[PDB]
Amino acid sequence: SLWKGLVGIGLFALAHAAFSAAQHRSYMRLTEKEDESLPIDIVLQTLLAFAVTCYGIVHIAGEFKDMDATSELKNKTFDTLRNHPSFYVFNHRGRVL
Amino acid sequence: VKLTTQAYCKMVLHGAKYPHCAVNGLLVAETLFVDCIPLFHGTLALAPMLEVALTLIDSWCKDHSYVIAGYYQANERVKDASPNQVAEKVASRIAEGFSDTALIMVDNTKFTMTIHVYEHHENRWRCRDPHPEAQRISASLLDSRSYETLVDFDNHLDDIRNDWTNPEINKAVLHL
Repeated sequence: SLWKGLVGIGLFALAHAAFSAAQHRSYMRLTEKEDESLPIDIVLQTLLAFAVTCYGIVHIAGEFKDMDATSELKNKTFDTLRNHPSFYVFNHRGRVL
Repeated sequence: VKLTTQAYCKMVLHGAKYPHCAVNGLLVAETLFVDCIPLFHGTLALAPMLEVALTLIDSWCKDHSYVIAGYYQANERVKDASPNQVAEKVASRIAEGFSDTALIMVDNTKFTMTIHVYEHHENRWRCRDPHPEAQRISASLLDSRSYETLVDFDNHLDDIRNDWTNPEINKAVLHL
């Protein structure tokens, strides 16, 4: 179940990016520049977090299945089919034991 | 008119592995009965599988110079011992080619330490009278919890890789 760890790592890194960017914004409003864009590093970090997280969530999302009924009948025999549990009766050899 | 230890062994084994369903099997001689076969369990009022089993066992037993000479049924309900039509038909068909084959039905109301042999002899499969170490063998192997690797014919029709002769049990009882 490594894909779970992968997703948690993506999330942690993304949160780190958000924190870094908030404090950078504070720097901006403090130095009254309000002209410049974000440093590249934050951008790359968040984007890779996003991509990795999607690649992992696709895996852990589940698993597809055929829509042809007889696929799940390939392995089956009368012994299962015949029992009819709501019509059971016990007056048979086993009661000896 | 002899009872072979391994015959009774396989017979009651099959009777025990499917203990709530009616079963039939088949004894093969070369009267001495020499080997039991468990073939079927379930409904048993249905020809085709029966017909092909008889045919195949003929084709195979010729190779070793054996003939069948013997049937046995065991109903699902304990308190019943009566030669239902089917077994009568199959034994009249076997005695058309042997004219000495005998029918068996296990009492099954004792099922511990049983036989009810009939015989046609121009009569409608009338009864007879009782005619050991094999009993001990049966008890031991039964409590050995080994019936779970005993293959019948009905299993062979699902997974071809089995072996309805199951010589493993044969050699096993030989070691005893």
